Amino acid sequence: MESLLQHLDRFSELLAVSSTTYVSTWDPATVRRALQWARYLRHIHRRFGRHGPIRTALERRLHNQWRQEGGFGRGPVPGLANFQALGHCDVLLSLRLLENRALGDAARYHLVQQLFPGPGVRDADEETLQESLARLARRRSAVHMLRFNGYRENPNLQEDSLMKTQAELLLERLQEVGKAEAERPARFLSSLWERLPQNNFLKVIAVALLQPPLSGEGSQVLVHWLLGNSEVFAAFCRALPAGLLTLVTSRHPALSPVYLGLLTDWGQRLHYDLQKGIWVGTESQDVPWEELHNRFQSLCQAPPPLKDKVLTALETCKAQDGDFEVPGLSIWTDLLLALR
Amino acid sequence: PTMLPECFFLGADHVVKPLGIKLSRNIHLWDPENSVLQNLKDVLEIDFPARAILEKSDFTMDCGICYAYQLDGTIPDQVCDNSQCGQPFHQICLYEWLRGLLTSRQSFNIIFGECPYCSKPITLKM
Amino acid sequence: MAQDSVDLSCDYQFWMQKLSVWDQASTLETQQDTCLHVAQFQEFLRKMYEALKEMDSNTVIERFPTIGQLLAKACWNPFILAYDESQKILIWCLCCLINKEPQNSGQSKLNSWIQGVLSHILSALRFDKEVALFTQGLGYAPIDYYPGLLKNMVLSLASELRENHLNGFNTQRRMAPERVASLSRVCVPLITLTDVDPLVEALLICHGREPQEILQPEFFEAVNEAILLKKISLPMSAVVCLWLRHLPSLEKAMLHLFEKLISSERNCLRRIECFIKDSSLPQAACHPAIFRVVDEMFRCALLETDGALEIIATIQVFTQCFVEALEKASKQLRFALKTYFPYTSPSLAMVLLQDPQDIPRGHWLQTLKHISELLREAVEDQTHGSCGGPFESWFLFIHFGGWAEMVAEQLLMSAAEPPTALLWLLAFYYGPRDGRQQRAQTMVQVKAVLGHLLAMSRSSSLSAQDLQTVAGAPAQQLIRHLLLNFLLWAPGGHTIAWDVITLMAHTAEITHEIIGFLDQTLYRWNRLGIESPRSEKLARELLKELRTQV
Amino acid sequence: EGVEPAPWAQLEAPARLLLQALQAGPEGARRGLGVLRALGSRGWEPFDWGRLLEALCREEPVVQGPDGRLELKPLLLRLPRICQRNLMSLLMAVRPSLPESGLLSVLQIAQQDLAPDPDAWLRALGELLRRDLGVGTSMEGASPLSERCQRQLQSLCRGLGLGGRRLKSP
Ligand SMILES: [Zn+2]
Ligand SMILES: [Zn+2]
Repeated sequence: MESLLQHLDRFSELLAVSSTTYVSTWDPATVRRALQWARYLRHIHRRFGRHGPIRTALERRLHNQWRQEGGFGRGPVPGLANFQALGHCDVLLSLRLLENRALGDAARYHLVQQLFPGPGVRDADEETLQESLARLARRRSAVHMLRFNGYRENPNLQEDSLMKTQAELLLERLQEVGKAEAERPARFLSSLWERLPQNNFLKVIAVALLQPPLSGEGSQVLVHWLLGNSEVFAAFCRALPAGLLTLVTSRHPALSPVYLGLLTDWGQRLHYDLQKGIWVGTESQDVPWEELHNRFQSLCQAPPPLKDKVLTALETCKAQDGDFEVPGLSIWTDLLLALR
Repeated sequence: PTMLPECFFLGADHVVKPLGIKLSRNIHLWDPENSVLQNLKDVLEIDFPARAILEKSDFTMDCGICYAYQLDGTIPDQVCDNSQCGQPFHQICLYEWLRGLLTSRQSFNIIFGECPYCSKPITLKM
Repeated sequence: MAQDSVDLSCDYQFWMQKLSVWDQASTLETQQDTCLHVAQFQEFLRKMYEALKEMDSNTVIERFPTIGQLLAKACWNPFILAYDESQKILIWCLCCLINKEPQNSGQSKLNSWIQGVLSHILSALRFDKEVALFTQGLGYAPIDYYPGLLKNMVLSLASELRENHLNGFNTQRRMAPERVASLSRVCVPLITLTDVDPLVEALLICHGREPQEILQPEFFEAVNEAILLKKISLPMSAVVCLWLRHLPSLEKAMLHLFEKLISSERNCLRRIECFIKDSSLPQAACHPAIFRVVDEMFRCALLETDGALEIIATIQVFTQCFVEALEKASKQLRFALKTYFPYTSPSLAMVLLQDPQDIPRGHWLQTLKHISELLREAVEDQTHGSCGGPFESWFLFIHFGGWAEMVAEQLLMSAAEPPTALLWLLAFYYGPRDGRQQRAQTMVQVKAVLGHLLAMSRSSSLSAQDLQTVAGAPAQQLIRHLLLNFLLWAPGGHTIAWDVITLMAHTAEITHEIIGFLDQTLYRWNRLGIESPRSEKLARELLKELRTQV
Repeated sequence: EGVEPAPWAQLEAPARLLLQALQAGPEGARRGLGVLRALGSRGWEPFDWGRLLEALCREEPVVQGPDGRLELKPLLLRLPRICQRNLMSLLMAVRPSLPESGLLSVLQIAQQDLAPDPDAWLRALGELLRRDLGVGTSMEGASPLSERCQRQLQSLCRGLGLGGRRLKSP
């Protein structure tokens, strides 16, 4: 049990330095030692990797490693990301050494000769490293070929295949932080928000809010994070399309009263011009009539639990601004007229 | 006609087996100078019933698409709202059928369409 | 050890001049042509690997001129790099071209270039940008999400095909057939990747509403080859769909059964049965289109050869499989036998379907004697409202083993006063298209032979020359087979079988014929559960020793 | 705009049901038989094959091949290829109760005389129906199979000891 800690952390240090350009002192001995250690970890993962204290100990070690590093400053080093990557650690190491230009000639030769010995060893009991890399090359080729011959960006994002993949990764990555309980998930998400591209991230959150559970604590965390952070939710509802927000809001009733409140504030900063029969905003970043109509139409074309909510929120905002029944006076009368 | 026909048996696997056996053993006794009934009776060594039930003879209670009972646990449950058809279906068969036709329109969990046999309004709730 | 360079140096220029045309295969025609020629490229690469393996790098200049360009063009084409082992061999060849100790700077540049192309193969992010950014941010490497990514793309596409299929004639977005054909071209190199079989299975099941085919026959040939070599493992609905929308693939399947009975597994009927059952042809032949095509090929073969025992025994096996699949999966709404066997009277088939497992061993005689009556009526009284001819009734009667083979073994049991109807059936079996004048002479010859053989059996254990006398024409195969059944039946056998077998096996054809006889006979016995262990061990020993002589 | 109606839209309802059933994969022909028993059961016990086999030869226009080329196709070549194959299978099944005058007009289409990109399955089921009527002996090498397959099968049977039977009669 304790024997595996010094094995795994040492291997992780060796792995992390694998990608780094200090390779001068390396030799066949170092490479042989690396790959036999990696075989040992891949053997552990097979033997007693499931349903024991050892699995959870290794997960504690891995996730504690990935949060003590954090991903700030001195190095945004990946590391082996999770316990499943224990079963293919050797492949990571080999790939990193093949990408390191700074590798020495004899090390390179010994490496590649140990990865790809040839068909001298066509008969093997354990799925070896050569087969693993071949299967990887096939998959990478398959992915390229499907992406550029048959794939289409589906408009119903929740049914897309990229967004669904990113989403499942995010959910798994939140589950591990939850089990760790070291730092709160909201801090990870806030750091992500600064770090990576916002437009992409928001579509991904939207999509992860709708994937059914597989262990919905993941979605349960993101709703709390969003309701806590108003600024992101201002761009959440603003950037995405209509039906996605509608399905999100119908799935999570806690997002409904704020969303209508966001829309209710965007109408109020419009002004009607008599010459062109169109509501418009003063500032350029004020939502147009067409987009706002689309949002309310999607909300009305929804389950009954939300239809009455939006309808009452519109009537109460109409009567608040004079209970007119004629256009040119109230954006809310004009909405309710256009819905029918 | 009076010559031997291609003939076989439907029903219970425990009841049908001795009938196939007896047919195999006695099939050489067929003679095309008598009648079909007068040969079948002494071949299978039995007599027939004359309309044991004349009213409830049989109503085919099968999918009316796949013509099977027991498609993957499912039963013929979805029926026609019609006195003249009354034809059962399965959820899966009737969904695959109605999702094709041009007349059909899908609400949230509902599809309205025409019953295959009689072309009357039939509703399917998934 | 004659040529060693020339044919390979020609194929080289061929392939390099083809790769330069292909060039990453971003269009339709490049893709189709790659999908055609890729296999020969694989073999070319095996030969090139042997050549570079036996020798070393940087010293020799045989094909070192453009080997770089060849292996690069190969590598940047992904229809090559996704075929069975092409990637593995290109990796091997690049490993051969490397050098441990570079001396001139050109060799170092080469080694760097090799690392570059290897890195392009394994670990380059030639994909959408934001997904790479997002994953890199979350600290995921390509190796720990590509599988799920592939899986999710495949499920997406497969669902899309299913929904385009269900929306037949509906006011909705129709999956553009360019995309379907594109996926069908992509499935061809990576048919043996388990992570794609859903997409294959979906393409086959989701024919859709078009009058023309949208898939091109390279897809079907690929899938069929893989099904028959046991490299994909689809379900049966998909291989029926395949047969039933590409007819040359069902012919190509039935040929692959003939090589097994002509070349590989002559007279190992257990292996023939195993192949037939693992194959889907019995299950698929419950569609009458496919049974009609299969029997038409059996017929062509019965005619090219003049009644080969090997094809005859194979048909008997196929028919048994087909029967016990028709019964299983034809409960409600089954087709009438005149739909499978449309060239005969249904009476006769309905007799011959009846298995002899169901009947007592003693009541086989009556049933055969009845079958003889029906065949004689159908042939001799060839009037309107009957078979097309004698050959048709024969070709049927041959489909149902048990009956056709049991004839002689019942003659020996009743060799005292042989039944004329059985003699007729036997003469019909070994020769139709003979005429009554020929048939009578044949039957009386057989009757005299049965008299002599019964005399010899009720006598003591006697020689083989007394049998070779009667063995000594148009009725030779019949007498040979009858005499073999005499050997296996009489207890006077297991002493003088060799003495007759050696004399009869002049050629190798007679040896193959006797082997076929004995394999068929043991299959027959082990099936019907009828056995005398003397005859079993005798036949097994003779078969064992004669399979060496051939 | 690009909505296409089903080519059996304008036909007798039971025929419509039959051609809707045969569409459904390899179990299309069995489903065709279930359909015909389910119209023997209903008020119109006979099924008007003679009307369906006219509709199957009736022609309408299509524009296929290049962007522009007007051609006239019958129904049999205009309805979905699995409907076609499961049709012709079902006509093998109920051949005896069919009018020959209609059948021959159908088989002439199936033969696809003078066409590029034929349907081998349609042509082969054509041949197998002709042989079953007894008006397509044809004095030809007109077999269901391909010349390719028939040659590759001669090539293998040549490597086998011919049998003492006499089935061809010179
Ligand atoms: Zn059903
Ligand atoms: Zn109805």
